[PDB]
Amino acid sequence: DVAGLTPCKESKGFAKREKQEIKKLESRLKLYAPDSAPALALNATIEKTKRRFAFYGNEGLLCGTDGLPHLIVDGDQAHLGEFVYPGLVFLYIAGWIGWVGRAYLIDVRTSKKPTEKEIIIDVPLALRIMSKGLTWPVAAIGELRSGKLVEKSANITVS
Amino acid sequence: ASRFPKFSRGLSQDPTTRRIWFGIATAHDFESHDDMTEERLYQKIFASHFGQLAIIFLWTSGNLFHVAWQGNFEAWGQDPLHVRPIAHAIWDPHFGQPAVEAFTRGGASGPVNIAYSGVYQWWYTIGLRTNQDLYGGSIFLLFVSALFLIAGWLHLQPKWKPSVSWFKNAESRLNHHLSGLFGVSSLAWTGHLVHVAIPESRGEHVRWNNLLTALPHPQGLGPFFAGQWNVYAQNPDSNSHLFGTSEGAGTAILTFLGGFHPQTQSLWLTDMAHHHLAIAVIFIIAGHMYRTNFGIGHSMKEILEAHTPPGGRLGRGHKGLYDTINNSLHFQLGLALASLGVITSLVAQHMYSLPPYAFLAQDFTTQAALYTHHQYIAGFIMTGAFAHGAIFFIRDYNPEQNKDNVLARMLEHKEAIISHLSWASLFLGFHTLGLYVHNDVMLAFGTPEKQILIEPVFAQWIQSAHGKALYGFDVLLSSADSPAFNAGQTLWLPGWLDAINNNSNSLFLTIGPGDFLVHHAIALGLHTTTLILVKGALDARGSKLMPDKKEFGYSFPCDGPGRGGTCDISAWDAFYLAVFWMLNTIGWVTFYWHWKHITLWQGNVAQFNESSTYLMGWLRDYLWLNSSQLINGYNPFGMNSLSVWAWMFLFGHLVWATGFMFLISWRGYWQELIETLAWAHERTPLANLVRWKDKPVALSIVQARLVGLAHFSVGYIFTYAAFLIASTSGKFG
Amino acid sequence: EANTALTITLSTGALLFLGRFVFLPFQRDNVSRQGLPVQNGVTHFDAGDSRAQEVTSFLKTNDPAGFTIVDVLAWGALGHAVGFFILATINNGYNPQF
Amino acid sequence: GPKRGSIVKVLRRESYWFNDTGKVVAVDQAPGVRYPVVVRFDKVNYAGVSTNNYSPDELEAA
Amino acid sequence: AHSVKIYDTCIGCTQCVRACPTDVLEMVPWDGCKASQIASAPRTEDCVGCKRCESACPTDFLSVRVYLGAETTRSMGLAY
Amino acid sequence: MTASYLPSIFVPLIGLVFPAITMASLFIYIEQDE
Amino acid sequence: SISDSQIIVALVSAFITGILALRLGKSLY
Amino acid sequence: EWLPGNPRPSYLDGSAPGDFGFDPLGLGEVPENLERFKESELIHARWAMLAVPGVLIPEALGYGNWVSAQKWAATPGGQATYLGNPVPWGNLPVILAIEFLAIAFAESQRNGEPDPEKRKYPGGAFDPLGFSKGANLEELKLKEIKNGRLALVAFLGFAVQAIAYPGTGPLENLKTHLADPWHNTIAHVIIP
Ligand SMILES: CCCCCCCCCCCCCCCCCC(=O)OC[C@H](CO[C@@H]1O[C@H](CO[C@H]2O[C@H](CO)[C@H](O)[C@H](O)[C@H]2O)[C@H](O)[C@H](O)[C@H]1O)OC(=O)CCCCCCCCCCCCCCCCC
Ligand code: CLA
Ligand code: CLA
Ligand SMILES: CC1=C(/C=C/C(C)=C/C=C/C(C)=C/C=C/C=C(C)/C=C/C=C(C)/C=C/C2=C(C)CCCC2(C)C)C(C)(C)CCC1
Ligand SMILES: CC1=C(/C=C/C(C)=C/C=C/C(C)=C/C=C/C=C(C)/C=C/C=C(C)/C=C/C2=C(C)CCCC2(C)C)C(C)(C)CCC1
Ligand SMILES: CC1=C(C/C=C(\C)CCC[C@H](C)CCC[C@H](C)CCCC(C)C)C(=O)c2ccccc2C1=O
Repeated sequence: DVAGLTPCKESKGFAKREKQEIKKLESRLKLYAPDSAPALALNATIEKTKRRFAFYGNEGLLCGTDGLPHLIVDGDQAHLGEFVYPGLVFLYIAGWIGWVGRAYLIDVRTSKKPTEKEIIIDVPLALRIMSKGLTWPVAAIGELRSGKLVEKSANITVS
Repeated sequence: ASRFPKFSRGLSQDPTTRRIWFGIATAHDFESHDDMTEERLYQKIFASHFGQLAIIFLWTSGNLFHVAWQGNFEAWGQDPLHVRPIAHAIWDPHFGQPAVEAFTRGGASGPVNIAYSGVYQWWYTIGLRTNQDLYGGSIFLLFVSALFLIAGWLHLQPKWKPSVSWFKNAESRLNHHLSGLFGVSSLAWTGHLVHVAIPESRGEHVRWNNLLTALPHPQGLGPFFAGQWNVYAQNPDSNSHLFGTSEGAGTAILTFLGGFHPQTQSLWLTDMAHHHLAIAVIFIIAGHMYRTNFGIGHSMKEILEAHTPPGGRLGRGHKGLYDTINNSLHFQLGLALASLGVITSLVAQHMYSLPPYAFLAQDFTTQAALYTHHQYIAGFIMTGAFAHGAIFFIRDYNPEQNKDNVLARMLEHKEAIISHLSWASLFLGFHTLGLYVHNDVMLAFGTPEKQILIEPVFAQWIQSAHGKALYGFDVLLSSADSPAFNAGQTLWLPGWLDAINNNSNSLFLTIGPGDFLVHHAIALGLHTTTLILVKGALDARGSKLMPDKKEFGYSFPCDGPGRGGTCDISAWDAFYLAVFWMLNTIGWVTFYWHWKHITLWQGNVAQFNESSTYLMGWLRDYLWLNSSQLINGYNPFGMNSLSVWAWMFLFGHLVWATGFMFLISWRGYWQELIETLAWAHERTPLANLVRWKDKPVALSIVQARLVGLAHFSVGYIFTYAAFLIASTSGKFG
Repeated sequence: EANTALTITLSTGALLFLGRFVFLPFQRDNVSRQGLPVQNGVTHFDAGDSRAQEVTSFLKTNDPAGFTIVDVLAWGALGHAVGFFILATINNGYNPQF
Repeated sequence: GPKRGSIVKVLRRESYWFNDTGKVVAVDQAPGVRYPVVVRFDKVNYAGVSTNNYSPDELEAA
Repeated sequence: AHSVKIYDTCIGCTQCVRACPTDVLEMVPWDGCKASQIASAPRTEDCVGCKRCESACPTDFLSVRVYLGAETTRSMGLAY
Repeated sequence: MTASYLPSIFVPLIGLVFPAITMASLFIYIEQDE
Repeated sequence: SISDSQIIVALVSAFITGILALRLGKSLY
Repeated sequence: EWLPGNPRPSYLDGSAPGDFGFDPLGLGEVPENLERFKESELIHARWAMLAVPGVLIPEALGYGNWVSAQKWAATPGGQATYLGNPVPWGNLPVILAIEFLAIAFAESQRNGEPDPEKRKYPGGAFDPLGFSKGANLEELKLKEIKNGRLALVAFLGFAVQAIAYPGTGPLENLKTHLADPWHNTIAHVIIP
């Protein structure tokens, strides 16, 4: 459809990309007995290959003129499962990491030896902050609105 | 002033050998000389400009003379597809008989070189058909170079020196440049294309002896002065026109056809004439803008001053930005270099898509050379622009006059700029490398269907908006109902849509997942290079590690080992670091272009379209595969025409590797070595009768960095020029 | 047929009307506002230039509104430009619409 | 100058601690001292020192 | 031939002159910091550019600054 | 090539003699104290 | 330059241009 | 008072006619900018007030479409008029000539005025009925502004409808509305 790519469950080049690999695996397989560890491993590999090729066609990815999936990172509603759906969860996880790290730094900074608490972590406080870091957007936006997110008296100097 | 450098005392009193080196280095820095004033400097710039023009024209005349004397231009004119253009002849007393038999190809009687500079097609297009014309051009260029030398000497005599206040007349200089040097020159070129080029393309000879006799249009100059201008676009040449003969040629001199000539696969001459006429009129009109001495015209200072938006969003606006650019030569040099380096990449990107010369795009080994040449020139120029911006900031910027204008607020928040450039470069590099390595692992484990292939939907949509009908987007120029389509339907789209929808030329080649990744690598390269250069130019006046850098100058080695270590801290060192990234970015771009076009010319575009999405494909299908005739240029079984390249190639490597010698090892080892070498020379008989004058010392620090960078760059350029010429011309696509 | 001697004279007359009558105070005030190109604080002539001198022998006029010869030249150039831009267009006939 | 144990913010443009805070130690009250105020910071500089002396007109924010 | 400079922030640490391996920097009476001492560079004709002086002054940025200038035999550190 | 005896006259006079004399002249100009 | 005298013309013109460049260089120094 | 209860900025104190306190973007923060903005708004309002009947009338009387009423170019001929009789002096070049010259003269006349009051409220030969002599005047300014802003919004609606529904005018859209109010509405171009 879009970008001149056909869906993968109709691509006549995907069939070859499957059957050639299957036949290679079977050529490897025919060097043992059907009741030996190499044969079991190879049959498992073949079943995994079939299960993989019978999922891309059902998902809705568009293959190319060479029989290979192509990702439409465009915003297309028929393809949200390629970029934006995993991208949102990644952004969630990364904001989580950053927010809990920032909060740990903020809390440690007001102590006796803050430099000591950075080579020797204090696991109770760090764990508390990691736990509380689940609702980080509702906290980051709240700190932005309340004017608590940024400083103004930065210590940069240039003569 | 009593020794080799007479423009400096510090180098004169230098007993060491360094006096020689730093005499050749600081030979063109007229500003930092002894007893320099603002009126000797400008006149020296003027005379050096005249000398440079003389050298350029002498080079061009030499090219003309050597193609006329030893070349086979006349033979090439009548068969531009089954003959090779000869650059010049070779006379090497070290040659052997097989080398003479190998390099005697073409039509020449001895051994010769083959011109990969594309001058043959250029000269043939503009209407040169005989060695006599080339010789006439050569002698005329000798004459004009002699005239430029005469003027350069003249304007240094005391009676005729211009004053420093004459140079700073920016209004009149810009007025005259814009009007004359651009518009009148384009008008003269239009006249030549109309009189000599287009008729010689139609078939009829037109030279000086019959200029006033043969008119370029059956009804010349009548319709022009009567406003009936369409008469000059009545009947153009058809698809059956043979370039050179009159077999199916029209009589129109100006038109707008678009697309390529079906035979030569290049743009229409009448189109170039019309374009030059249009831009000539545009430039002539745009000339009369600034007040010279006639009452009307602008004051280019009050224009700058008048553009402070109310609300203080960017401070005092452009108030004061006139004096800085006028008095400081480095500001003008940086602006000139940047604006020149953008268009010297524009020409590279355009000349391959729309070949402007007859029978170009069929010399598969010439277009590659032209593109690579111009892109490397553009890279060096873009680096020089930032270098001179940094020099301006160091030695020409006055923080009191530039009080709160935009130029001061750029220094006011430079940390944010450097931080965001850092973030962009890190993001691009992380993700590009991640995707490339993921595809590499996926291809390594025998499962090519699990790699992240991303279709470049934005660029494909743009191409569809230009009239391409491969992706079926049908937007704004593939749509038959869009007003943009109906507007240009009568004028040029019949040719433009025809050329762009032919998948055999370089006009908007198709793109897939392999182009996406390379474009992102190019973005990463650009971003890192500008990051280095901008960091240098901004922290050239001072940083927290060294907040007096302006007092030490542009290039200084370091500030000692103290304070943790301040090696490699100057802004010249920022430029020296950025040169590497510039070379790397240009190498990526040229690799991409050359592989794409090799695969297009061979016939299997589906090898690049499928083996570039991973990184071993670049190393095996491009570098290792296309090197089979290069290294076989000579062997224990003989040698062939590529042998020279097979030498040069290896040569490159050597020089390149030698660069490392100057970049890894530093001075304190070599000086302690020279100190015992001198002992060994002094304490030997029969060899202490001789004696050195200049005390031998190791190269300086910045000098070592400079020599290392020069070796690295020369090797990088040579081992790729050799490869791109041998792998292509050895196969011709 | 597109006759010329009347269309370009009408264009030149229209733009000369516009220059002499309706835009002359605007033009004069805008010229006086940004008077002379200035380098380092003083004009080119006073900074020293035998060639940055205005030519009053060419500017001495007598029109009650101060319509010197260079104003006539400029407004007539614009008039000829618009006149030929009109002339070249009405000779083809097209349909470049929605 | 300022009081002992007072938290002042620096204004010396070529200082590592520019726009940073520090507590005074002991300001010398001699007649001809050019930089009597002594302030110690909780972050060393590139050289490793944390104490430095300024003039009273060169640093004050409270 | 390098140019040494001593700005009026020296607290009289005397380390600059202790570190310089050429007998270039010397102490001088100058009231104003604590002990009426200051540095002084009378013998700049012998400085090689060692920058051991700058690596010792525990001042905010620095109080003794070396600027590398014209090169000679003494400043190049040559023995041949 | 019309002459064909000039390349045997010039490259020996431009790759051997020209550097041989200009290097000597420049060495005399460099190693002099005036 | 398919002729013979034309090479001599080119040579003498190059020599004149060389003398001009020599004078210019002397003036620049 | 565009938001009951909300305060006003330091420059929107409600003295001016038609002033309610609408400035969320903070455009009139600068005095001379506000002084120019008031006159520009008055000019736009008067032009839109003139334009609205000029589009609503000829579609029902002269049978135009206000976008085909300008289509007669690029094709020699056209130049329809009120009864439909062709205007013989309506050739595009010689009509654009005077359309340029007259408006240029009028604007270059209006531009020459130092008084802002006389700038946005000229009077004299522009009030040849004594409507603003000494009677209720601020009320007249308020009526003028309240009609002008409505006319501006109406013309913006004109220009967006003529684009969403090509080849038609803003009067057949009323008949489309009253043909099925619950199916023919903006929810078609917004939500396709
Ligand atoms: C086109 C080439 C044509 C053919 C050329 C072939 C000729 C062979 C080359 C000769 C090179 C000589 C050796 C290298 C130069 C010596 C290095 C050096 O002393 O280096 C140091 C120099 C001199 O330093 C100067 O040193 C000065 C020292 O001051 C001296 O000078 C002052 C006045 O000058 C005072 O007198 C002072 O007292 C006295 O001490 C100051 O420090 C100045 O600030 C400082 O600029 O530094 C500078 O700025 C560097 C100046 C050069 C900058 C150019 C760098 C460009 C590099 C681009 C990369 C090359 C890539 C090649 C690509 C090719 C692809 C095929
Ligand atoms: C810059 C232009 C240029 C260049 C690079 C060359 C290059 C070459 N020429 Mg040549 N030539 C030129 C212009 C040029 N020519 C012109 C204008 C003429 C007409 C007078 C000739 C006439 C000529 C003859 C007759 C012969 C050559 C030959 C050669 C080859 C051997 C070198 C030699 O003997 O030169 C000798 C050069 C001359 C006798 C004249 C020099 C021409 C101009 C004045 C030099 C340009 C100055 C230059 C720009 C400054 C360089 C600065 C640089 C050092 C930094 C070599 C490929 C020989 C050949 O074919 O061997 C195979 C040979 O026999 N040339
Ligand atoms: C009509 C009047 C006129 C003209 C023609 C010129 C022309 C020139 N002036 Mg000049 N000047 C003038 C009036 C004029 N000036 C006045 C009134 C003043 C007084 C202020 C000056 C003051 C002045 C100074 C102070 C300097 C000059 C310089 C120059 C030269 C610029 C270098 C050059 O040749 O670039 C050539 C550039 C072009 C031809 C433009 C090409 C357009 C772009 C950049 C390239 C596009 C190329 C095209 C796409 C493809 C062509 C390539 C082909 C192989 C296919 C040039 C010869 C400089 C110079 O050379 O010093 C001697 C210089 O330093 N001028
Ligand atoms: C540091 C410094 C400097 C330097 C800087 C630089 C060197 C810069 C560069 C920069 C650059 C080099 C930039 C560039 C830019 C570009 C651009 C900005 C572009 C744009 C474009 C456009 C706008 C386009 C558009 C379009 C399209 C897209 C399509 C269609 C057509 C058109 C045209 C519409 C100086 C000396 C100044 C000063 C001092 C300091
Ligand atoms: C005395 C008097 C008078 C009269 C006046 C007159 C009569 C005037 C006229 C005027 C005129 C009668 C003017 C004219 C002018 C012209 C001009 C100034 C021209 C120019 C042109 C141009 C510049 C062109 C250009 C071009 C070319 C060349 C080519 C093509 C393109 C173009 C077109 C662009 C009166 C009655 C009022 C009043 C009383 C007194
Ligand atoms: C080898 C080396 C030396 C010693 C190298 C010397 C002394 C250079 C001299 C080499 C010979 C004598 C000259 C070579 C000639 C060239 C082929 C061209 C000369 C220059 C032209 C202008 C003629 C250093 O001094 C040094 C300093 C800092 C970092 C790295 C190094 C380094 O690697």
